[PDB]
Amino acid sequence: ELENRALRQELLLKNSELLMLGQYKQENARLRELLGSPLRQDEQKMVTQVISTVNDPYSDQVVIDKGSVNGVYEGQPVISDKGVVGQVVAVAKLTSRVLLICDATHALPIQVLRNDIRVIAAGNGCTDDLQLEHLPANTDIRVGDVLVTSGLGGRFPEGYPVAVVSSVKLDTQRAYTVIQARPTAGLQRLRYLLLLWGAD
Amino acid sequence: DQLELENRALRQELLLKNSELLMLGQYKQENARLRELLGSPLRQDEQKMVTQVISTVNDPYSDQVVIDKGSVNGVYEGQPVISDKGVVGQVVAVAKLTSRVLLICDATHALPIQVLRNDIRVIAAGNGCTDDLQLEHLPANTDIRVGDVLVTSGLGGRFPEGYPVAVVSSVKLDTQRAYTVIQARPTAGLQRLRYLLLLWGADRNGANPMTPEEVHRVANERLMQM
Ligand SMILES: [Cl-]
Ligand SMILES: [Cl-]
Repeated sequence: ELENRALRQELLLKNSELLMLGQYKQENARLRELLGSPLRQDEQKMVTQVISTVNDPYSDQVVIDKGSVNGVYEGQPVISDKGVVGQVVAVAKLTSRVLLICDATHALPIQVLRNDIRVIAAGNGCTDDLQLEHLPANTDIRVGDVLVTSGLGGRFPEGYPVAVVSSVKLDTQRAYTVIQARPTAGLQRLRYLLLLWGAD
Repeated sequence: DQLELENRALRQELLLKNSELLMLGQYKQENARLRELLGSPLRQDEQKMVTQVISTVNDPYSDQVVIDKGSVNGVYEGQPVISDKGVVGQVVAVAKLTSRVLLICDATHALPIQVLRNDIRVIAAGNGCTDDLQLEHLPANTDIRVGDVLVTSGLGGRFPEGYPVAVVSSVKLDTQRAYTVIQARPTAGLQRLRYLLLLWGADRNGANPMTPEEVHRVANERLMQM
């Protein structure tokens, strides 16, 4: 079982990153004090496993092994190690269905890490990248830009990675920029996910 | 068969730690923005409260934003909003938990300012947020110069005195109409707003409006801690 130590060393490698995170979180708390703002509070998190995909050919959903008896709620965010995966759309008592962010009925408010541009990112089917709202011609948004949740829908906590801009194209005829972004989370062959609750 | 059981615990541990590290990029930028706002040159008797723009009012005819503070937080109509670099605008409509803010580059926004160099006082009006501010037409014999720094005069009873507003960007004599046309570039960024400070001024209950000299000295004091 080489997998035991492969996991152990990947965990060891996270330490310098985790220490750096600690410093950022402490500084953030100091800054929010000085500016009279309430401190950030950690989310509560719960590991969940994908049982199956919904074999609906027109919707991209998976079933997870947690439900109302575990406190799952409609609209609750779901993430993986690499980023946002989706949200809970239907809760049974032991299981729940999660709509994936690349589903065409899924839309998420996001922000560009680099320069704070805010825009909705909508799914277009999990065969394609996410589609941002059309932006003005002179918008400074770049392939490679990291898109994180803005929280402005009151649904997702602000700051989790969603996607990396993959395409920025000017439509000279119609005078706007067309932007697509590729999710950072793997959205195929899912196993373990995290449900998040904001603190109360 | 605890060996496999241990590796599921390890993978779960790794999932949780990775989910923590996902926040790193956000904290880097967030701490940066908050540290900038901390540079705001406030006076001792002045209170501040950070607030977040939670959207821009979709209107091609008005440059307004919505912020995440309201009457519950002590926000009042006509209250200034600032960045560390300049006046951003003022609260025009207060709800319970949110408020609407008029940016100083909106055509319906004007505020009285004072030239730092020589104490000249004049109204600076917005001309739409694609353009610089417009000073009101002045006599041809006005010594205002490109590069002059404009700060709040407080003459409207709205804005604490001596805070940066703009830098004069164009001075042009229209010899036919016989006045000086002057534009000024706001010193605060007015695009892609995120964090701002709501500002409460010090109480001056019966006090007379500040003299040009007092405003100049307050302005220089603010600029010394920048
Ligand atoms: Cl949201
Ligand atoms: Cl005023």
